[PDB]
Amino acid sequence: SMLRLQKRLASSVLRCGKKKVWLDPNETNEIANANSRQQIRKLIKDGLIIRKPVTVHSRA
Amino acid sequence: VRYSLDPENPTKSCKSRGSNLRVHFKNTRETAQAIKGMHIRKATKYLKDVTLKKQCVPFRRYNGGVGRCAQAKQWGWTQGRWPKKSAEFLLHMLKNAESNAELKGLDVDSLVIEHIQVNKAPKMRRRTYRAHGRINPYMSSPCHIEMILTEKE
Amino acid sequence: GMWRFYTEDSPGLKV
Amino acid sequence: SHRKFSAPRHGSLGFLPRKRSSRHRGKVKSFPKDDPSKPVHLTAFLGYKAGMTHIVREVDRPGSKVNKKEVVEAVTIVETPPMVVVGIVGYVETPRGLRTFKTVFAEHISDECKRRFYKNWHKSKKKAFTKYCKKWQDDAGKRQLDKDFSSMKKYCQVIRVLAHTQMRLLPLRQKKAHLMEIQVNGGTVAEKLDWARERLEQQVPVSQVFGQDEMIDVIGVTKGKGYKGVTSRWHTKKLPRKTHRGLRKVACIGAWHPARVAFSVARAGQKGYHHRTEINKKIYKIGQGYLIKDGKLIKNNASTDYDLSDKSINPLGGFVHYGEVTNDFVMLKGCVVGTKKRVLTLRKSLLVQTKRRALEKIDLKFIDTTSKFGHGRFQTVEEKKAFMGPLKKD
Amino acid sequence: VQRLTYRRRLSYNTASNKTRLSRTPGNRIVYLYTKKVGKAPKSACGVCPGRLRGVRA
RNA sequence: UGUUCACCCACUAAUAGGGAACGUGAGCUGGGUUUAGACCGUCGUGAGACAGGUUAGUUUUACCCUACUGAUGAUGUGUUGU
RNA sequence: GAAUGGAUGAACGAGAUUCCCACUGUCCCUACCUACUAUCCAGCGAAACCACAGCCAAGGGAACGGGCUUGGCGGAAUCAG
RNA sequence: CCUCUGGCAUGUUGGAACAAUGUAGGUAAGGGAAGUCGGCAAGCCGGAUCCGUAACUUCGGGAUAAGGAUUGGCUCUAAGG
RNA sequence: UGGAGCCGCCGCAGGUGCAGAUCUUGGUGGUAGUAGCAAAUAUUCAAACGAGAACUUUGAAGGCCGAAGUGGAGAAGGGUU
Ligand SMILES: [Mg+2]
Ligand SMILES: [Mg+2]
Ligand SMILES: [Mg+2]
Ligand SMILES: [Mg+2]
Ligand SMILES: [Mg+2]
Ligand SMILES: [Mg+2]
Ligand SMILES: [Mg+2]
Ligand SMILES: [Mg+2]
Ligand SMILES: [Mg+2]
Ligand SMILES: [Mg+2]
Ligand SMILES: [Mg+2]
Ligand SMILES: [Mg+2]
Ligand SMILES: [Mg+2]
Ligand SMILES: [Mg+2]
Ligand SMILES: [Mg+2]
Ligand SMILES: [Mg+2]
Ligand SMILES: [Mg+2]
Ligand SMILES: [Mg+2]
Ligand SMILES: [Mg+2]
Ligand SMILES: [Mg+2]
Ligand SMILES: [Mg+2]
Ligand SMILES: [Mg+2]
Ligand SMILES: [Mg+2]
Ligand SMILES: [Mg+2]
Ligand SMILES: [Mg+2]
Ligand SMILES: [Mg+2]
Ligand SMILES: [Mg+2]
Ligand SMILES: [Mg+2]
Ligand SMILES: [Mg+2]
Ligand SMILES: [Mg+2]
Ligand SMILES: [Zn+2]
Repeated sequence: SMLRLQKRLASSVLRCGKKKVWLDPNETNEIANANSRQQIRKLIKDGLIIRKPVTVHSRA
Repeated sequence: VRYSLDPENPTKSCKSRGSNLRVHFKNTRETAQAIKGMHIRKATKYLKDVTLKKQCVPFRRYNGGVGRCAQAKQWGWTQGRWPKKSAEFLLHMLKNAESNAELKGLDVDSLVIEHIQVNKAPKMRRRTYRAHGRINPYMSSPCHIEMILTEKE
Repeated sequence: GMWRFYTEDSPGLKV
Repeated sequence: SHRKFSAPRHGSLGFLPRKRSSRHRGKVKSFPKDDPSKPVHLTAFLGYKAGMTHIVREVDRPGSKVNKKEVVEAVTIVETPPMVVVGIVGYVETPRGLRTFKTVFAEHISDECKRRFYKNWHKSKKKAFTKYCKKWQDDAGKRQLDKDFSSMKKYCQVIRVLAHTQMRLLPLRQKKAHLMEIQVNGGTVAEKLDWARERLEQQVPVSQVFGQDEMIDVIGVTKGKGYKGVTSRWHTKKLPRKTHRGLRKVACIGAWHPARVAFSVARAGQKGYHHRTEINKKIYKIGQGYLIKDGKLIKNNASTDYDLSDKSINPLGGFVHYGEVTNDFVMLKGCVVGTKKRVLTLRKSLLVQTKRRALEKIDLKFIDTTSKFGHGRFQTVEEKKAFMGPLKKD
Repeated sequence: VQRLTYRRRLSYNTASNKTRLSRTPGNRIVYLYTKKVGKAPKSACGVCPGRLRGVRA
């Protein structure tokens, strides 16, 4: 429905951008009733919200 | 309330109006003239064509700058447009008239849109900022619409 | 009202 | 004050309302005067601009620096399959003008032709001339026809034949054949009318109408170029770089005091798709179409007495934005009006032609057939195959 | 690269607002504000230009 | 040469003369006149002046009517096409 | 015309001129291409200006008329310019 | 000029066309300032290395004066701690 | 139509009669569905929510800002944004 709050918090929990936050688009409803962080920290451990890897910039 | 032009036989004539609607008076006016005197089941069809640009609404009076279109030849006119909001609003009005005819107990598919009338409604206003620190109006011109169907078949 | 002309433009100048 | 430095004016006033031509097929505005003495003939034909190419020829104007020298010369091909006469039509002289008096149509008329009478054919039931053709098979109708011709024989002066193209035979997209009135010029009206009556429902090829090395006048609509500014449409001066409100304009429309802009001032509008009547286009070569006796005779087109190959006037990869000229064609010197595929009215000259250039007999020595669709370098495919040899697609 | 911010409301780089980098246990570079450099006392005699020995500057 | 005007070169068949709000700035340009800055000369006690010279100096608006250019259309002919 | 400074003068100048070399669509003489507009549509939506208005020729007239006189004439509604 | 970290949704809208005028970019045969008040505008020039550098001069400059040549990729060699 | 006061005659009294004042205050037209919503490259596909999606959100792709940032923090000013 609307996951701008979740994406903000997620990023503050991860200590990444929110470029890097990934929310599973299948399991949206679960994410939408996450409101607090530590609800979000639970979701991170389950693998619904994830930190994406860095965009590779080779030096080679 | 009192409508302008009360019907000939109220027994078998349904009514509707919509006051103070945010719809361009001029556009609405013209699409109401096009629709006037149709059979209701034609009229709904026509307005839906106007929504999809399969039939136009000729702009006869308020026609300044309005473009020409092939679709207007039907009407015997060169100007024409596809005012989508105006259709959308007096599709709802028809819907409500059809509702009322059904409530009154009239043959819905005998109803000819006998009388329809778009009147100017009191203007809204918001402002537009212009060159050299002037502030002009940028006003909406909304309308009241009102209409009368009648069993004729 | 509209700006129109500058103060030292003085449109229809006929000295 | 007077204009300082004189210059002649831009564009002609003898060509204006520079507007979009109401017709598409160019009208023969005036057919030649029938001297009732020489034998009957059609005056005009109706062709299609297929394209352009070179020619080469020895030239025979004594005195010139180009006498007995080979020159090259641009030509238009005009694919002109034979015309079917479907009607005749009598005109009567009046002080008002030249009233049309009686139109007799033929019995059978092709769908090529019928097409023209409807704006939509797909939709129509194709009922045109249905009740008309009934007339040709009964006593009352056949008697009514015979009286109508006899009335035309009595009262009419000018007789034009209604002919139409054989759209069937062209590579074009359209099937809707062009009709056209063509003036019969020749002997007495009766003799003229009997000839047309004989030609009804019959083909009329080009070579009947025109001969070779004949000056003709091409009549057609110009290649249309939309709305165009005054600098394109009238070739006025461009104003210099600095001009604040644009420079592809005319600066002074008009003086103050005839306080109206004149019709003689240059304004922007429709450029092209005008009706135009060019004159003195010499037919270099009337060509024969493809035909069969056992196999194809493709040679008879672009082969000459000095080349003797097996070419067609079709260049490699066809004429561009057109097709294969399979039918009989004329070959005019120079350009002609209009775009490719454009229907084109040819008309015998309005003019007694007795100039040294207008009586020159043309023997072509070489017709170029190299591709136009890019810089072509081989005349024919068989020549290319020899030069290149085998390719990987073998 | 980890860019960083001042830790106080004093934005302007001043004599007061001198800093240094420090990596923490948390594995982040952070600013610590530095104390000013103290000077050893000069001699009363007023001719010997060097500053005194055996005194914490 | 800001010039109109003028003169000279060159070509030409000829390099005739004029008008249109000294045609034509919501067509341009702004070189010149003709604001404000400044320089020189002459004049003025002076502020300042100079059909005396010099240099630097904002060129607005059209979507209204008409006109013209092109573009759809209009009344008539029963309708429609040719 | 002489510190109301005269005469000079390297270096410097978004200062004022003149010529030459190079270079060029400045021009002969214009053409084509691209983007954003203008264009048409949906939605939204101002202003200035406005005696009435809005086809001309000539006349006379406050001595250059849309209106008056005498002639020419006049055909809905509009679009881009 | 291109990229990662981080950040945005093209700056108060969209769609369909690709006319004239424009605004902003380009390119032009042959000529080369004939254009114009006036080379305005644009174009030439441009980096580095190696040569080479006039008048005049306050002897500092002028000076990147002017005018030339070279420049890529690859495989080696030599020289510097 | 409206729903609570008003007039004739004789006298008296006046802040007593509007077309104008580039009049004052308020309202409404034509212009006009017109000018316009063109600075800074850019969007596309799917799903979700939802009465309703060109614009919200999630995912995927393509792009830009390109550490003198369209990033991360403050000062003044704002004052709950
Ligand atoms: Mg504004
Ligand atoms: Mg302001
Ligand atoms: Mg003259
Ligand atoms: Mg300018
Ligand atoms: Mg070609
Ligand atoms: Mg302090
Ligand atoms: Mg004048
Ligand atoms: Mg003017
Ligand atoms: Mg001007
Ligand atoms: Mg000046
Ligand atoms: Mg001055
Ligand atoms: Mg417009
Ligand atoms: Mg003196
Ligand atoms: Mg002096
Ligand atoms: Mg007037
Ligand atoms: Mg953009
Ligand atoms: Mg956007
Ligand atoms: Mg913004
Ligand atoms: Mg060139
Ligand atoms: Mg000149
Ligand atoms: Mg010159
Ligand atoms: Mg320059
Ligand atoms: Mg020098
Ligand atoms: Mg009461
Ligand atoms: Mg009182
Ligand atoms: Mg009043
Ligand atoms: Mg618009
Ligand atoms: Mg960039
Ligand atoms: Mg922040
Ligand atoms: Mg910031
Ligand atoms: Zn001491």
